[PDB]
Amino acid sequence: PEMMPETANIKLGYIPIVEAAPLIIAQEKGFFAKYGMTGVEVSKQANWASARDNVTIGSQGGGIDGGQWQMPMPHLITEGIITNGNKVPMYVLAQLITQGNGIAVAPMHEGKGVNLDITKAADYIKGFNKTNGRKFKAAHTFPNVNQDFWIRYWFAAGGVDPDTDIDLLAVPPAETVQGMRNGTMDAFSTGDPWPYRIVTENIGYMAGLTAQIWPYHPEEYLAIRADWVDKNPKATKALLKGIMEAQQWIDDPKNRPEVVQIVSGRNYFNVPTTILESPFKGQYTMGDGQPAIDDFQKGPLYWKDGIGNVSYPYKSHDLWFLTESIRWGFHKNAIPDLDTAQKIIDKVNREDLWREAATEAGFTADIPSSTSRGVETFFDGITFDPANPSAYLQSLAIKKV
Ligand SMILES: [Ca+2]
Repeated sequence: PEMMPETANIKLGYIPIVEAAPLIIAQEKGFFAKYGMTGVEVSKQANWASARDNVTIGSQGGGIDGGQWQMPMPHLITEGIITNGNKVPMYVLAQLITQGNGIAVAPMHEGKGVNLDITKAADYIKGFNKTNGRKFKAAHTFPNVNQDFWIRYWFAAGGVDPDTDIDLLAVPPAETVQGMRNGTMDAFSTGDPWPYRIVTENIGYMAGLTAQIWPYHPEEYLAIRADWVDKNPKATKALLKGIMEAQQWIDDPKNRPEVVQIVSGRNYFNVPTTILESPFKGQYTMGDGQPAIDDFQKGPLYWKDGIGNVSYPYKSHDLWFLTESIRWGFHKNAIPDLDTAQKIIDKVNREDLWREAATEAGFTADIPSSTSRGVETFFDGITFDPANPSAYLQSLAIKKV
């Protein structure tokens, strides 16, 4: 009864991308059941807006109790910032993965220098309307979160202001890719399994992977409503242990063929396994005359990366997401300063539960010693010191503060 979950049921949402792997694998390989969570429903969300709506509603209303999220969605939902004032407190419990994301660009931009560092192509992009009849058009999957941040960082590092120099919009992924085929979309912030299809089907090329923009960067996370977690503490830790074991399992190369087979199944991603076999080996055809990537360390990682533990949710990473939100002037009234950002993080990030769950499960040797992963370094040399986010913001060339 000590480890017995208060309830064996929970509804967790996911989006059909590699970031969802730990949830799918924990369920399909019996890791959730091992700890008593035999009633986990891994529910596919139609899109990010729908996932947001479903967690706001909650399972009792026909929605979800938590799930996979781009950052800082849990924080924004907790503060009612993206729910029209409906504050639904949530807890960030674990990071699901790092990498497995990238930026794609249309073929018409090849030989223009639109690669990892777009500095030399800045003027080309900025004057696209006069030369090509329209503003450079790029898209993400939901505003103010991960993909938006990745493409914005990429543009801004090369001298392109994502708010004034281009048309950065939120567009469905299928509509976005179709746009690239039609010659109306110039680039988009995506992730696996999308890159493979884009390059193999000559829809475009890969300007760069997020693994190149910020090696081992924080990515998507598991977050559950605070009311559910507060009511079911034992069940919450059981879920964490199941996820941790699944992450460890996924990172063993020997299990990746099965991982790919399972997630690509009809009842999940529903896509040909061939489009994910390469990424899970760290293999990517970049195109545009650039060398292909062949490095396991540059593909998706779920348990351990080159810096620290992937799963442990470092508060310094929540801090970067809120600091970058401030950089772009997002939620000007709700998050007006870094102090407010830290207060939100202390209410949302529950790294303490991750530590507790890891300890009980026997993973003490993998627990990071600090809540900070230290100074972070981006591909353009900019560094983020969690101890001084103000200095990070001031070191950036393009920003709204
Ligand atoms: Ca992502």
